[PDB]
Parts: sequence; C-alpha cells; structure tokens
Amino acid sequence: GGQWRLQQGLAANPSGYGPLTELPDWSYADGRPAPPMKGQLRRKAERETFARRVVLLSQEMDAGLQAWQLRQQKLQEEQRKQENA
Amino acid sequence: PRFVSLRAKQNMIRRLEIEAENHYWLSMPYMTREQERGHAAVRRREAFEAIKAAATSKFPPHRFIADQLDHLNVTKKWS
Amino acid sequence: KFTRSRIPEKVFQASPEDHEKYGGDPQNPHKLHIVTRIKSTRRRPYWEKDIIKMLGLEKAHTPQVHKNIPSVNAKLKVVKHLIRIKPLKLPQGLPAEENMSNTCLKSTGELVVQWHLKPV
Amino acid sequence: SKAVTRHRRVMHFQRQKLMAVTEYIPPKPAIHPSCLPGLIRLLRREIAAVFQDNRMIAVCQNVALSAEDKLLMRHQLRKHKILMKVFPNQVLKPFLEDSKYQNLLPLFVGHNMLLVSEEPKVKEMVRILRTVPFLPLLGGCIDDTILSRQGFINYSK
RNA sequence: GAAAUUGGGCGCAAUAGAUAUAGUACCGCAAGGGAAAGAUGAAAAAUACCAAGCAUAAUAUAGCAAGGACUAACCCCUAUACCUUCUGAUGAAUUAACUAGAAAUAACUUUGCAAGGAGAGCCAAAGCUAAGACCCCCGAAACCAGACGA
RNA sequence: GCCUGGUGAUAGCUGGUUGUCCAAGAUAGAAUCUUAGUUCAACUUUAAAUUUGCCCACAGAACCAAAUCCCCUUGUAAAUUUAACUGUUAGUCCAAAGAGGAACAGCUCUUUGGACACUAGGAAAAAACCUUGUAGAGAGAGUAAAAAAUUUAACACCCAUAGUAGGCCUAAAAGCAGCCACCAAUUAAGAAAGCGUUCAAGCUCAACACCUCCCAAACAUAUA
RNA sequence: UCUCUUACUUUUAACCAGUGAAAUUGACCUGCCCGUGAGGCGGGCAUAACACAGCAAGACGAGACCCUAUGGAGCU
RNA sequence: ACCUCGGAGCAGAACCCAACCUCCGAGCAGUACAUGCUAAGACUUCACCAGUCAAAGCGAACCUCAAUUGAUCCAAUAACUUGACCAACGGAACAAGUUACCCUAGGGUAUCUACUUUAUUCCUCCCUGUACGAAAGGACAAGAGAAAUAAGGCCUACUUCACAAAGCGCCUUCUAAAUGAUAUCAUCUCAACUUAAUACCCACACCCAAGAACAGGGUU
Ligand SMILES: [Mg+2]
Ligand SMILES: [Mg+2]
Ligand SMILES: [Mg+2]
Ligand SMILES: [Mg+2]
Ligand SMILES: [Mg+2]
Ligand SMILES: [Mg+2]
Ligand SMILES: [Mg+2]
Ligand SMILES: [Mg+2]
Ligand SMILES: [Mg+2]
Ligand SMILES: [Mg+2]
Ligand SMILES: [Mg+2]
Ligand SMILES: [Mg+2]
Ligand SMILES: [Mg+2]
Ligand SMILES: [Mg+2]
Ligand SMILES: [Mg+2]
Ligand SMILES: [Mg+2]
Ligand SMILES: [Mg+2]
Ligand SMILES: [Mg+2]
Ligand SMILES: [Mg+2]
Repeated sequence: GGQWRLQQGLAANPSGYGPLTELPDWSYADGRPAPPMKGQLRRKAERETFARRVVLLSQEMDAGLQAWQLRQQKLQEEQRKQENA
Repeated sequence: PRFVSLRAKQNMIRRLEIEAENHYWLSMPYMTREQERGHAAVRRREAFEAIKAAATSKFPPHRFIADQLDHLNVTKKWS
Repeated sequence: KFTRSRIPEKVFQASPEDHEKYGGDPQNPHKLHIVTRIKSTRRRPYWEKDIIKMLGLEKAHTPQVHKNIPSVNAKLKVVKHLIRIKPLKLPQGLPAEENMSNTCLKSTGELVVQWHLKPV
Repeated sequence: SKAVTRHRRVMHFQRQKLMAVTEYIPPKPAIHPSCLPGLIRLLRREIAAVFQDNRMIAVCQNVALSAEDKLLMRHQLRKHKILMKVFPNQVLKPFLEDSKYQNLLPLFVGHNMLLVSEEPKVKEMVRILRTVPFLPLLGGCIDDTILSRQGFINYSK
C-alpha cells in the first residue's frame, strides 16, 4: 500500500528513504556508534553527486541568462553608438 | 479472440494521466532557444578534451626489476 | 510504414485549466526537471532506446535532473511516453557546500537540504 | 492479410485497448429528465349559432342504426324543420358552459345527435321511435327549461 | 620450375607398439583377406576395497522421476529428456578403453643488437635477428594397372 | 566378376569434433555452370592512432501521406583512421505501407520498425503479442503486465352512405385490366391504399361519432 | 470356395522338467477426455500393488515418388 | 517464357529497395575531324572490375541522343590499331538425347498403453371395412397370429454326430391442457398458479457337466 505513502510525502516503498533504512541498525552496548552501513555510505554518495548536479545545472542556467543579457545590452549599445557622427 | 478487462482499462488510463502531466511540464521552458545557445559550450568542450585525452594516453605499463627478481622466491626455504 | 512521430505544438501549450489542475505558473517557470524511466525501451524503436541512454535513464525508477531548456525538452518530447517528469521544486535554497552531503530528494518532488531522521 | 479485408480484421491488442478506453461516454444528469415536470372555430360559430336558433332541443343515442335506416330517419325528420346533428361532445362540453347550461352539463357524453327545433313534431318523432324497441329519448331543454322524457310526453302530447 | 656459381630416445608398454604368441587359427576354388590372447612367489620339491550386470533386499495412487522442501521415503508445490539438423526429424541398451585443428608469409607480443642486423647466401629510408602464437575425423558410386577365377 | 595396388581416390553432401571460467557479438548487397557453394562488401572481433560521433534548429533540397536528407545548439560518449583476421545471411512472426494470389493460406515478394534465434513475469498451453532486461545470496518490501462483457420484436377498439356501375377503351371490366380528371354531398369516408371476383357482389385501410466425452468449480449484496 | 460354419485326429499350444537364441532397447515412476502444438504441455477426470493367458485400436517400427550434385555409369 | 543494358510505376518528399510484378524501349544513327595533349577536385549502380563529371594549363578556334554494349588470354599488324548474338551478355578455347536397369551422396517370436460377459421389424387378421368423411375413401390403439433378424440359452427330438460338442434344430426376449395478467376483451405462460428399475450376484489326494496355469464345484 504505497500510494498512501505518496500522499503523505513518504517514499512509496518503506525500504526507501526515511528512518527505517537510514538509522544505523546497531550500536555497541557501551553506546559507541557503529561504523556506517555500506549501503548508507553508497546512498549518501549518490545523494551528494545528485546535489552537486542540481547546483551545477542551476548555475549554468543563471550564467546563461546573464551572458545573454550582456549580449542584448551590448547590441543596443552598438545600436545607439552607431547612430551618430 | 482476447477481450479487455477493467484492470487493462484502468492501467491504460493511469499511464495516459502520467502522459498528460508530462505534456503539461514540457509546455513552459525556462529559456528560449536563443538564450540557451552556447551556455554550456565550455563544459562540453572540456568534457570531450578529457575523453580525447584518455584516448591518447594509452601505453604499456612500466616493468620493474623487483617483480622479475621476486620470482626467485619460489624456492625460498628454511635453514 | 512505422516512422518517427512528429508531435504538433498545440500539444505543448498549457491552458489555464491545466494551471488549475497541476501546480504550475506560466510566468516564472521551473528550472530543473526530474525525469524517471517508468516504462521499458524494449519493444520501442532504436531512437527511443538512444534518447533514454543520452538522458541517463537506463535504470528505471531512478530520478535524474535535467534543465528545462528547449534542447532537453526536445529529447524529452521524443520519449515522453516512457518517462515521468516533475518540476524540481526547492523549498529551501539550492544546497551550499555546508549542506551538500545532508540532502534528500523527497517523493513530492522537493529537494530538502537538511535531512535529519528525527520526527518533527 | 492485407490492410483491407473482407472480414473485420482482428486488431492488435493495444489497438483494442485504445478502442475500449476511448469509447463514448454519454452525460448522466443528476436527475433523470423524464422524472421532472379553424375547424374548431367552425364548430364554435356553427353550433353556437345553433344555440341561439332553436327554441326547443332534444337528443338521442343515434349510433344504433344502419346507413339506410339513418337515411329513413333523416327523411322522416326532413319532413319536419327539425335538424339532426352528429358532432363531437369534446367541444360540446365547453359549449354548454359558454351557453350557461348548468343543468345540461350532465347530459352530453358518448354517442349523441342533436334534434334542434322550433316546431315540435317530437310526438310524431316518438311515434316513429315506438316502432323500434330501442334508441330512447334523452332529455332536452326548451328555453332554459329542462325536458325529462316524461316532460317530452307532456310537452309533445 | 632449372642452371651457371657456392660449399642412443621429453618412443610404445598387451585395444599401445609390429598383423604377429602367427602370416598361425579361421575365411576363400583361387589370387587373397587375416585374428584373438599373458600376468603368484625367493621357492609351488611351500597351493581385500573399485565399471556396467546382479545378489544381500520385488512392489503401493501421480506422471523426463528431480528440485523446494519437510518431523517424515511418498503425498504438497514447481518443472515440454539430451545431441544434431532446420527461422523455431537424426542419433544413442549400458559400462570400460580407444577415437578428431597438422603450416609461422605478413602483422602482433617479448628479448638482443641497432644505421645496421644475421654464425657467408638475406633483408634494411628503424631496421634486422630469435622466440611465442593459425589452419580437423569418418563415409560413396567410381576410374586405371596387374593378378586370380568356367 | 573378384582381389591387390594407385589409395588416406574424390565428396560444395551427411554425420562427428573431447577441461574450466569470464568478456564482445545476428539479417544491406554484388557477381558466380550460381542460388546445398565461394569471392568481395556489409555486419561482427581484437589491437593501435587520433578527433569528433550520436541526438539535432533556423535556413535549404522540382518541375511534370507518414516521414527523410541536411543540421549549429544541447544532451551525451563515442566515432573515424591504421593493423590483423575469422564467422553470419532463403531468416521467422507481429505492427504499418504496398505487389502477386481468392482483399485464401502457418502462401509468395519488397519497405519501415519491433520481437525471437539472449532473461524473467503475464496471456490456458505458448519462438515472434504485452510487461521486463546485466546477471550473486536473503524465510524482506514496492510495483509492471495481468480476470471478457452482452439477452432481444404485443398493439390503436371502432367504422364506412351518396353524385356513380367516373368517362373512354374494353363482351363489361365499375376505386380496384389500362389513359386521364381526380370536383363534390351532408358533419364526414380516397373517383381509392391492400384481399377479392370475367365483370360484379362482398372483406380490411385512411376519415367520421368515445378518446471418442460438456468441459475449472462456482458466485448477482461488506465500502478499492 | 460360399450361405454358414461344425465336429474330430495330428501338430502347435498351455503346464511340468532339461537346454537355451535373436531383431529391439535415450531414460521411464510408461492412464482417459477435451484443448494446444500428445503417455508426458494446459483444464478436467481417474487412480492400492502385482503376475499368467489373449487381442491387435494406438506407441515403437522396407518398397516407392520428386528434386539436387559444375557426383558417377551405361545406351544411341 | 526468359537470361545483358536503359526509362516509368511499385518505391508520392535525400539515396537505396524485390517479384515467372505492371508498361515502354536498346544492341544505333547523324554531325564533326583540336572526337588534340595534359590536369586540381569530385561522383559512382550498394564490393571489385568497369563507369561518369571536371576548373586551371599547353595547343588551337574566334558533339546530339538514355540505352546504343563485352574483361583476360590469345590472334592479325612495321606501327597505330583491329578482333566475338563470347546475347547463357563477369565471357570454360572447342562437348547432344536418354536410363521402368540406372548407381552413389543427400534433401522433401507382441515390450508398453488400451481392451478381453454394459429387443426390433415385416406380413396377416381382428377391433372394422367402425371411428372420421358426405361419397370416394377409410383409422387407430390394444389384441391374436405367422415370419425374420438381433440378444440370451439349450439338446427332447431332427441333423453333423454319439458318456459330449453343435446347427440347419428348439427355447426365451419387459411437451399438452385449462385458467389468466402486463394490455381489465383476448392471449399455450422466456407471467404467476393448477393438471398430466426391477431382476442377477451376495456364507492332501481323487473326480468333475469347472478349467490354459491358478482358481471353482463335488468326495456321505
Ligand atoms: Mg595388430
Ligand atoms: Mg558395481
Ligand atoms: Mg505432481
Ligand atoms: Mg555435445
Ligand atoms: Mg574348368
Ligand atoms: Mg574425404
Ligand atoms: Mg563439391
Ligand atoms: Mg555478454
Ligand atoms: Mg560462366
Ligand atoms: Mg553448392
Ligand atoms: Mg556538422
Ligand atoms: Mg521350460
Ligand atoms: Mg490429441
Ligand atoms: Mg512419447
Ligand atoms: Mg500381457
Ligand atoms: Mg564432376
Ligand atoms: Mg558504391
Ligand atoms: Mg552464364
Ligand atoms: Mg552472367
């Protein structure tokens, strides 16, 4: 029953993101935290490269529009500075 | 002869609904085609110069004295 | 003969009814798409197989970020029956280098830049 | 098999699923709509002129005869200036209330024929009706006074 | 396809190796074809365990004979034999043994030496020398020569 | 004839080709005493060198439909060249455009694209339809495709005189053997729409007055 | 011969005793109906196990006919 | 009937695309004699072979057509050149019919399952020559017969024969009404109501009407 979980903003599969799969399964009995799970390290690597891609594409879009606005402003300056003499 | 159940119609329909929303989100680009031009030419060129560079840097590995002599250890014995 | 299909432009023009249906604004549109393959490239022509490989959607049910520019939209229009597209919405900002590791893309379509595992 | 065949060709299964999904759906209202809410003036002028004409009127159930028998009755009453009139009671029920005949509203239904008159040969008409053991005299009305059949015996006598 | 000219075993060991214990037995009128097989020990003047096939020990609803299993052999569930030939009939009772990829022109890899290489001959506008690394088994009807046969 | 030899004759044909594990890998054709085969190409494989390949936007490609070519951006990561060779080819079916045939064939021949000769799930079984691909263990989870729906046909009760047996043709054919007009009376029944008679006479209609042995078992009620 | 077959004798047979083959054979724990494309696959049904004698519906098993080989041989 | 080459359709818009598919054609002719010589760059019949186009240059003036064709070797020739309906048109330097005599290599004594004791018809006669019809005509049903076949037995006779088995012999064979709604009449009602398998079988040894063996029956 995962369409319900999509209604609530959860992962459609309870083995997705969230507290069942991302907290560590075990600790030491002293209370020392375990070394991290292999799948959680892998998964954090995937999420980080995804975030880097979001930032990278966003910045290329913004730099793209700024460079276009310089080309338009300099076209208009080349219009007004050639209507003289 | 094969006939169409309610499962098949409801499945077909939910695919049609995903499709219609794909039509919606493709109807409003962030840039025009004039604005996007060359906005990523540098990164594409550097990426291909990396592909090109890994292609043209292919050569036999270094050979070492220590490996060849290290084969002598197959008759290491005790005393 | 089975050929490659052009799709007319009236198909990709939203109506205000559709702005009431989905959550979109025609002014100030979204920058990034999330694309997911939800259908197989098997039994599909080789050109659609290729476009799926270019967009980086070889694995199904795995989201991919794209730009909402007309080039990427052209490739998406070719394989729009195999994928799902949602806008990448960002409730907080795009992640800085401090919040780069601690992110999570939720199911809603939003990308949260502080992902604790505590209840609110 | 060609694209045009003599029999209806079997569709591909996704063709058939498209055809089933895109069937016509008719609109359904919340409430069913069915569960929601010249000759005439010729008879009015003609028979309304017959109202002002007659001083005396009578009527019978003149359906119980043959064609030549109604010809005999037509000639034997042609011997008088009485007139016989086969006309629908459908229009005659508003005729009576127009002519202020409240005692005559319960009179005119079923098969009937008018015997409008100014001179009573109606005793001799009874003399014609006594030889035929049927076709009774239905009550009339001389000058806004009703005639029962007993009144037809009294007045006709 | 010339010439001048030049100058004991990285074998086999009884289906192997000889056909060979023998050109015997056997087959054929004849020319001719042509086998198989033995295993003690110093002394015979000292008489284990292992192929298929069976037996000990026949069988129990159901089905390419198994697999998942299971407290439990079966019962439950899943499961269209293998090879080869076709886009998708052939051959095999079973066991043992025997039975089928042979060539280094050129290229490549690794050494040596290097405007030279090679233990004459040959190649050489980085070559030449050396090595490594590539090329199956069975099966006709026939044709010809010489014998042996009425 | 038969034997020995040439002789391990030859066979584009049949049959067969023996450890392990991984990887890459399938459908244009041209010639040929050729269509049971070969050669070249195409495709495939390894190694090497380099630099673009693929997707594509405007513009552009002729007179007498679906699309394609071309193609910067962009999204990607491949491509070409050099060296060395093997192997594969009547493919089959489905969708589409067609040709031949019977708008027959599990029929024949082209084109475009899938799928199959590679996995698994579904469709009863199931090469080719649908879902789905990259490989291991798990007594975890979310999904994809995915279950055939239908059941029929009542009908108006009456009410019918008269110019007239409408003229002409026709033995007579009268509303009904044919032509023409098709007016008219009462309140209203056509110079007639079906039976019917040689012809008639008789019956209805419109209109008047009331209005080899079937093949899951089954089940219509609990919230998707 | 047949309508239309019957009886008997011998042989064969079957049982007992001795002796003791062969073609065949992927493995078999070897059912029916319908369906598919049929002992084995699907849906139904059936179903303790085991010899002996029969039967011959099925399983499993030459002679033709056509084509091909840059295959032969013979005849005119 | 065909075998090579070209045009058009198939194959509508870059190129390509088959068929013993649909239609046309070709195997030359004419003019010129710079139809000389050279040479960047290209196209190309899906390979190769062949094919095509060509600026600049030197030298001079001041080709049309679509196809219109043939490799190598060999010949002929002083040389330049020339040589095939080699049309089976990528062409072997020169070789026919036939084989039902053809030949070879290829292509298209019961093991298992299953099984081995689940009353019809004709003619006659009667009812009846009645019913029904009106005369001609003419029933059914049920009954008696005689036959025949099939099924199951049996031997008293007959016959083949003879402690018995047989047949040619005998025996037995069991949907239609009323009523009636929808639609107050009616209406056969995919309206409701009412009305029109028994039998069979069942607990050593010797002889046997039981029997292949086993089994079975009898042995007082
Ligand atoms: Mg020997
Ligand atoms: Mg053993
Ligand atoms: Mg089972
Ligand atoms: Mg093998
Ligand atoms: Mg002699
Ligand atoms: Mg050979
Ligand atoms: Mg050959
Ligand atoms: Mg692989
Ligand atoms: Mg030839
Ligand atoms: Mg061949
Ligand atoms: Mg370009
Ligand atoms: Mg014996
Ligand atoms: Mg069958
Ligand atoms: Mg079988
Ligand atoms: Mg038996
Ligand atoms: Mg030959
Ligand atoms: Mg070419
Ligand atoms: Mg030829
Ligand atoms: Mg030729």
